[PDB]
Amino acid sequence: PQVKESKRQFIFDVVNEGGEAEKMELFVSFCEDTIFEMQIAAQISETAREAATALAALLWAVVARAGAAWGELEVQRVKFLNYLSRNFYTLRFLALFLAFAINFILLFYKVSDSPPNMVYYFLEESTGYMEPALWCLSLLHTLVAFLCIIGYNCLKVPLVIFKREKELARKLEFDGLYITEQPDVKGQWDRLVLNTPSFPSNYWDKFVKRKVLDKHGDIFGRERIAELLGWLMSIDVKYQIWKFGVIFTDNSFLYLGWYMVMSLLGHYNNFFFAAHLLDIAMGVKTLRTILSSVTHNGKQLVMTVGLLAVVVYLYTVVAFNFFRKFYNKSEDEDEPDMKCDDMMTCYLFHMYVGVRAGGGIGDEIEDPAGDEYELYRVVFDITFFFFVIVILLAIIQGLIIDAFGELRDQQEQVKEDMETKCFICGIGSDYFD
Amino acid sequence: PQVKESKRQFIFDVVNEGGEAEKMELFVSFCEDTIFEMQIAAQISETAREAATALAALLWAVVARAGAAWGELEVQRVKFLNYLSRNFYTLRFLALFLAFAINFILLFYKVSDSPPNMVYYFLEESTGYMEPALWCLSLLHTLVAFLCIIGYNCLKVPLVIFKREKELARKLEFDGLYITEQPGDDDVKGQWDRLVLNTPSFPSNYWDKFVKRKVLDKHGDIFGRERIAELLGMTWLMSIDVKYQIWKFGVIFTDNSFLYLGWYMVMSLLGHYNNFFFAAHLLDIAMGVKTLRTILSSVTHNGKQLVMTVGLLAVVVYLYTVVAFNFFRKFYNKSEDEDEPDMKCDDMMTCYLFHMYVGVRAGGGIGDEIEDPAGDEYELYRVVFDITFFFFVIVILLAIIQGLIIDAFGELRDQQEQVKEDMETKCFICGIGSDYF
Amino acid sequence: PQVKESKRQFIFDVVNEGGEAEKMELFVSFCEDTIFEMQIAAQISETAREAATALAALLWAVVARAGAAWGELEVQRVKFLNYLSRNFYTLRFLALFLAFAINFILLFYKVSDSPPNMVYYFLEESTGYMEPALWCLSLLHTLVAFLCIIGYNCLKVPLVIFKREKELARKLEFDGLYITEQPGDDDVKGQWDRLVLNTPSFPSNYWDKFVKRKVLDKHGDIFGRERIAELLGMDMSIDVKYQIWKFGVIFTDNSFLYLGWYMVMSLLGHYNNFFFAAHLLDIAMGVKTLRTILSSVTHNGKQLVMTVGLLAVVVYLYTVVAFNFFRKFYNKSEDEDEPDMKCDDMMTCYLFHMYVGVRAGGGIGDEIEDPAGDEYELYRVVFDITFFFFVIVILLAIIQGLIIDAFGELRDQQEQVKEDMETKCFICGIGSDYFD
Amino acid sequence: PQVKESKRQFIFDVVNEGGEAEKMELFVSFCEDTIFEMQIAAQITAREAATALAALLWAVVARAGAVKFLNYLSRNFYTLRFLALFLAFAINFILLFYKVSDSPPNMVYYFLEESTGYMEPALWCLSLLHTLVAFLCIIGYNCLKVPLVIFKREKELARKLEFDGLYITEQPGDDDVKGQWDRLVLNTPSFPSNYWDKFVKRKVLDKHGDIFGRERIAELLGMDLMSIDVKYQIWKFGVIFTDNSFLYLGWYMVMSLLGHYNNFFFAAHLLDIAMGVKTLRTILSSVTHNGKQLVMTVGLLAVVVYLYTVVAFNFFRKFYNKSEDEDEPDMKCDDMMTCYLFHMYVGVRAGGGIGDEIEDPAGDEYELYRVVFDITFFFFVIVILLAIIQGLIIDAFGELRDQQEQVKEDMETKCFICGIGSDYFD
Amino acid sequence: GDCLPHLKRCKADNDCCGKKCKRRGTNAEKRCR
Ligand SMILES: Nc1ncnc2c1ncn2[C@@H]1O[C@H](COP(=O)(O)OP(=O)(O)OP(=O)(O)O)[C@@H](O)[C@H]1O
Ligand SMILES: Nc1ncnc2c1ncn2[C@@H]1O[C@H](COP(=O)(O)OP(=O)(O)OP(=O)(O)O)[C@@H](O)[C@H]1O
Ligand SMILES: Nc1ncnc2c1ncn2[C@@H]1O[C@H](COP(=O)(O)OP(=O)(O)OP(=O)(O)O)[C@@H](O)[C@H]1O
Ligand SMILES: Nc1ncnc2c1ncn2[C@@H]1O[C@H](COP(=O)(O)OP(=O)(O)OP(=O)(O)O)[C@@H](O)[C@H]1O
Ligand SMILES: Cn1c(=O)c2c(ncn2C)n(C)c1=O
Ligand SMILES: Cn1c(=O)c2c(ncn2C)n(C)c1=O
Ligand SMILES: Cn1c(=O)c2c(ncn2C)n(C)c1=O
Repeated sequence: PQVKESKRQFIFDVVNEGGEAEKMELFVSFCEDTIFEMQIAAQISETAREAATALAALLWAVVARAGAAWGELEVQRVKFLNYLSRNFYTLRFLALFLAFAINFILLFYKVSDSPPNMVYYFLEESTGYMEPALWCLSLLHTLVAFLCIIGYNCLKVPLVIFKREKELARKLEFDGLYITEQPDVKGQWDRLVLNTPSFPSNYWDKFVKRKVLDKHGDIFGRERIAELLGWLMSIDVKYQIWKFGVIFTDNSFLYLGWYMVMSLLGHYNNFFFAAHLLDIAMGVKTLRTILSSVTHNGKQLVMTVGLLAVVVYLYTVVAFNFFRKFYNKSEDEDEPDMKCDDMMTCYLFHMYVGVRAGGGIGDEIEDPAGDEYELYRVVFDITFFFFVIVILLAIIQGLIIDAFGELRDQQEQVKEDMETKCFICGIGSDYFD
Repeated sequence: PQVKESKRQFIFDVVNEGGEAEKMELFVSFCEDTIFEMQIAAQISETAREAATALAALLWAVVARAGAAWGELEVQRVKFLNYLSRNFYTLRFLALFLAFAINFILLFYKVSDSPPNMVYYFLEESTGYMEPALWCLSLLHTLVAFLCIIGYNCLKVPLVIFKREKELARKLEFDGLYITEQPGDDDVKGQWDRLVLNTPSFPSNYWDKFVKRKVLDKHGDIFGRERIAELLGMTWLMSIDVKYQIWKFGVIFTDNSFLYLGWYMVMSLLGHYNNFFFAAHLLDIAMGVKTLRTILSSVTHNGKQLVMTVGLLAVVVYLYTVVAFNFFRKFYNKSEDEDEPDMKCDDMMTCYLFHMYVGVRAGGGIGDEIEDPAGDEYELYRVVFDITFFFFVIVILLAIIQGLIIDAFGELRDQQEQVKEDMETKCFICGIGSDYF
Repeated sequence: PQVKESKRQFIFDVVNEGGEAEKMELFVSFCEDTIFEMQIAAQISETAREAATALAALLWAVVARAGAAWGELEVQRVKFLNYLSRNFYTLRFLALFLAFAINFILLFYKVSDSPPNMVYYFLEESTGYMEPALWCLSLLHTLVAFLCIIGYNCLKVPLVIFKREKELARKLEFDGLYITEQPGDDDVKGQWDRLVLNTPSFPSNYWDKFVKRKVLDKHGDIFGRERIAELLGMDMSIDVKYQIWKFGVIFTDNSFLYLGWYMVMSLLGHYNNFFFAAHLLDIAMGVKTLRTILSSVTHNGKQLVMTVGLLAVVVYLYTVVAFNFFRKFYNKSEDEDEPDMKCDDMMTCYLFHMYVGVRAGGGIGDEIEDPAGDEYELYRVVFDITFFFFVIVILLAIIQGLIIDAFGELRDQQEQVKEDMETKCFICGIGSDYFD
Repeated sequence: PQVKESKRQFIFDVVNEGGEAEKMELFVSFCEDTIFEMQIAAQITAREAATALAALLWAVVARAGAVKFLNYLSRNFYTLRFLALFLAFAINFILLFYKVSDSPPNMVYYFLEESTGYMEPALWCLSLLHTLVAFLCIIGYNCLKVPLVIFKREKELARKLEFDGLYITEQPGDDDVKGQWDRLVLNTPSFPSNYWDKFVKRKVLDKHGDIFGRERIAELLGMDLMSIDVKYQIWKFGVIFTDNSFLYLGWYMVMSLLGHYNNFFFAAHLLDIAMGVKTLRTILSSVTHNGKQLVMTVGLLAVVVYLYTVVAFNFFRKFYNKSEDEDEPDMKCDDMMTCYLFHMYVGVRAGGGIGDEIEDPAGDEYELYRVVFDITFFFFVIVILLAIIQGLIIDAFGELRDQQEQVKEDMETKCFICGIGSDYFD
Repeated sequence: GDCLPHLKRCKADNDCCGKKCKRRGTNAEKRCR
């Protein structure tokens, strides 16, 4: 279940970016997480139509085959919560199936002026079962999104809670970040928890307060440290708001909240459901790798795009000063279209049409053969093509492909390191056999 | 001839796989297969016309250079089989030549309404003996395909069935596969090998005929002797066992090479009806030579990742299609005439088709085909839409699919080079190379 | 700070090109240069508008976060100098900000015949706050560049002079480059440093003022002592030869030349306010990635030029064939009565082939009319196919690679230097294995 | 001064391809070829821009990759070739001012000069001097490098005859072209004209004179007892006309001679700059480095285009009407040959598939089928096959350039005549 | 010894830990990419 995924992920980072010096400490932290995961598991335990249809079926099959995995009232409610907790990866796969189904339904969308303003009508090939079905699967998608966010809150929130408890307690009783020093939004945010009556709700050390107080009881007085560390009756407001804030900080919780928000907004406009097809990227590893390859070299890519913009601005100013009479795109003589009569318009023309031309800006501009400045404009066009299309676009593309290939090679290297060497002992597999 | 190719294939397989512990077992297996090949070999032993012609001759020469290499009835029946099996590669060469000639003649077809609906007829400046040439060439191609299927039945089918019986006996004896467990799920070969045991002639070509006796003696105490005998089964028409025959046909049909040759033959027969199905026979040159086979296999080497990237491109275009359908719809007027305009994104299906078929193939983005936003609203939005679409498709996704196929081709060549170099610096028994001597 | 960046460049150079035999000598030289800068630092111590605005703000943010660079008169003059030299990098950053602001303002320019001949005037969105802003920004940038020139002259130029004197004296007393031998031609420095021997202020920056005596004692036996005395010139306070040598050595410096080019472009920006676009290129010199991209082209300059020459001769060989054999298909006009034959002279056909055919991307046959139902169809088809497969497939890819690979190799060299320093001690070749 | 280049070529060759087991033998052969190399030396507007790029290109080419009746002509042969290249560049530059017109000076080839009437006589004099310098170069080659190659051939023949005894016992004339050609020189009395050992016949007649009859070897090798060595003369002609460099120089001379018939024939001499510089030679040889694989890939592309052409011919015939006029149609796929020509010529170079030219299938039958047809055509041709063809040549050129760097690294890394690295040498 | 660093210059395929000595385009330099 989730413990295997956690183990594989831990190994992935601990070999990709984890040194041998702190590998044992990271392993100990992972075994500390694992025990809490087992406790949680024990707690929850007791024509275009035919071609499009074929293509969608093939795509869904290949995607699914590689990824996407009143006391009695209270007694019923806790069982309901446990039921949602037990099956979460199945609900996340059902939501993905529903999104694909409703997107295939939306693929038959038509717009016409006359009613069935510009109205939108649904085309049915003599099958009236489809229009109510769209609303039905929309309702089920909203319901399963709610179930998924409830399950994530139930089974994954305590993991991040207890990890943050590890981090802050280890910082406190080793370094004393709040007594011997001061911090880093996490430090300012977790700070309110220190004065709470019950800090270690999810951790073993329920008597850590005395340990921290006695550790630095000589540098600071007892009263100096006591103030820092401190249903309706048991409503720990500071602890609960801290838990809500760290829940909000979680990236996967933000993803689930965005999914729920998009599902709710899809009722207002049915075309908002198209954003739910981006979950296939997270389902399969290679699509996630492709998506992350863009941000792997984000700073250098931004610098390269800035250089491209700067050089296009240089060509724009060069053309604006000299080569502007040849920018008449309109064929009609009575009504001209002066694209370089304004600096902003000419810059937009160079950025939008010059880059995508593929053969330089000179393709759109008029031929200078029968006019002066012929050699100057020929040199301008050739140099523009060579400097932009040959150089900068190729550099950006090569950076993207290099980042992608580097990510694949990192994954492969992690796999070979796992299969060629023991995790605990530094000896290789040759010694074993 | 055959033994050298088999040896080269063995080395390629072992070095490419990288297995070291099983190297000795693979060597012994090749040794016994080699003895089987020698025994069976001993058994069978005794104007546009001129330019097009020049180009076809050069292509045929280069393909040839690389990638080409009633008592009285009893003796005749085996003599025919021996002579046919002796020159199987010659038959394949003849088939390739026949297909090349047929395609060269087919390169001179025409259509016309009037007779010599639409009718297909052949024309030639003089050369009235080229249509009968094709008529004869089709018959010779069909005959040579039949000869090829017979030669493959004689050459490799005994080797394949002998190897299958070999691993079956090895699994029965060394592992005790059948008497202690069942293949169960998957294991198509294991499930298909069930009918073999009841056949008395289990080692029809395998050397030892006492394999059943060894299995019964070894596993006759833990498991019942009667059960083992029942599992093991303990006028030529009556003596022939049906189940072994069905196993033989199943193994023969399952073989990839026999399937390819049967497809070749069936295309040869189908060619007589349309006279244009012989074009599929030109793919034989791809399998003939290592280079084109590697080029073809590079496409399927990363098939799963290629499908992932294609699906990502499709869903990415789908979002752009939705955005265009909801917002940028007046710019998709392809018709120049105002009286009769057409909208590519009036419907979602045609909008997606236009975005996928035209936008990806454009090379400059979807913005080239659609009307430019010069003097209309949403100009900045349309510019951003076109720029982002063109970037995300051409620079990233199309580059990455091409990237995967080209990288597969490169690695398939790098692995071949590494195998060739390793065979020059390794002894294949001891881990020493040119350093020692 | 300055010492940290200097050590980064020194270690990068040593790991990249510096040999292991002279690595210790390079370390000693760097320490010699580093100590001299310590006292130097000691003495100075005490709608389209909205989208364009958003894009400019984002670009400025990313480029800034990527690593962008008479008694009373005497006491006041030095105090201004140290104040200026303390924040030279901030002055470079301010100059970059000024250039970016002017260039963004320059985007709001419209040209029309009518006054507000062709008149270049400013058209704003009902905000007249930009018309004097451009002028104030122009003079502010000019003043900033002037102060930057002065600060670079006062701060880093003395280090260059000290280094130059260091190698000059070292060669003079350890190799006899001037009296035992002659540097000869092909070396401008060999003749240029000849003017400094007779100057009494030779060790102005170097701490060894007795180099002349030592080199006189060393070579006093092999060569006549009078020869050494005449060669080194051993016998209000204004000299000419030393000042000329100093001027030559600063003009030789690349950074001073670049700053003077910046200053002269700033002056040229007053003749026309639209000339300030050249100041926008300072971003490339700031961030390492764009500097490496620029150096990629120069890395394979000879190969690039020679490959372009090969492309030119190939296009010439194709143009002569087009001119002699098939030139009736070179009509680019659609009107029968008005021809536009692009192949009637060798020069014009060559220009059409190179300027249009190379950039076509699909061969010269794309623009040329298709020879469907005419003679020479096979010849023309082979001509177009071979032209494409050579020019746009092989040669053009080679020219593109000669820059893309060069950039990639530079990046790989930088990462290799980083890894080598991270996994190997500088002083001793002991790896991280034993040292752990 | 000149033997240095031969030394560089020899050492680069032995490091690049020469094995370690034959390194000593290759050194011996190089030294034997080199001793007499010293004895040979002891016996010895648009006009202005066009001018600007022409001068720049000439400067770059010059900078990188440039008894007495034959005495001064032998040492200056290398400079003579540079002089010929300069003349070729000059005549090529003047060839750029041609024009065609119907008026008198039937299309005519005349000159357009900006008041420079001394251009045609200059071109005539330059052509005459170019053919003269080509004649001088072809004259000097037979006295400069031909003795070296014929001496090498005599060396290899002597080694074969002595150590192996191929001619007397093996006798492989039919198997190879050289074996047949070398049979004539054996009977010649002037076999060791260039070889130092003038008594190579007195050794093999007792090395193999016992098992085999001496009377046969004596007659086979010309042993007997003005000066016209006919058989040696024809052997010399064969080896000199079989030489690659001699053939190239003869081709250059014949092209110069043909340039008098038409000045445009002089454009072929611009390829000499390719062989002059190493990297241009690398670019030229990268195509032939993977020639077999390149031709096989081109053939696979051709058969793929043929399959697409026949598929279109059976089904998509009415979509290939290029002519816009309805009265007069241009049917490009009414014949298989024409459709194949259109697919190979236009489809490959289109860059976006065959469908960018042919008609839109919207509003007609076979719409999705043709959509798939063109999608597959684009993906299989432009995305895959053209990319692979380009990548093969790119990789060949990259590895060919890498080979020289590796040769230099092994030159500066390990002791060539000792086989040990520089780590111990330090 | 036989194994080589990641981006350190190599000579031929394998003969390093990366085992893949590819070159970037026309670049002569080869490293265990
Ligand atoms: N201490 C270790 N314990 C277990 N496996 C280890 C250890 N150190 C390294 N490994 C490696 O981890 C891998 C464990 O198996 P692997 O993850 O490849 O999948 P598996 O055997 O199919 O089963 P599972 O995924 O269920 O563990 C092996 O490659 C093994 O060599
Ligand atoms: N134990 C070994 N067994 C076989 N070959 C070995 C062994 N160790 C090294 N080799 C080398 O591996 C190569 C295999 O030789 P093989 O007979 O298969 O070559 P081939 O491809 O048929 O070519 P050729 O006939 O030109 O030598 C040879 O270069 C041989 O020296
Ligand atoms: N002899 C050496 N002296 C100093 N540093 C060395 C030496 N040998 C290797 N190094 C490495 O050089 C680096 C020292 O530089 P420094 O302490 O300035 O930081 P850095 O690693 O370059 O990174 P940053 O400056 O971004 O923190 C360390 O990575 C260290 O391992
Ligand atoms: N046997 C050898 N003789 C000479 N150099 C050798 C030998 N073996 C290896 N080398 C290497 O060759 C290089 C010497 O260069 P070489 O002998 O070609 O000189 P050169 O290029 O003619 O002279 P110069 O460099 O002075 O212009 C050194 O890197 C040396 O290590
Ligand atoms: C229950 N429990 C643990 O599971 C634990 C621990 N320290 C480490 N672990 C893993 N402590 C103190 C603890 O009480
Ligand atoms: C004064 N001084 C220095 O300042 C100095 C030096 N060596 C290096 N430095 C920096 N020596 C020898 C010296 O005398
Ligand atoms: C006379 N002579 C040579 O001239 C000669 C030679 N080896 C090479 N040469 C050139 N030997 C061995 C020799 O005796």
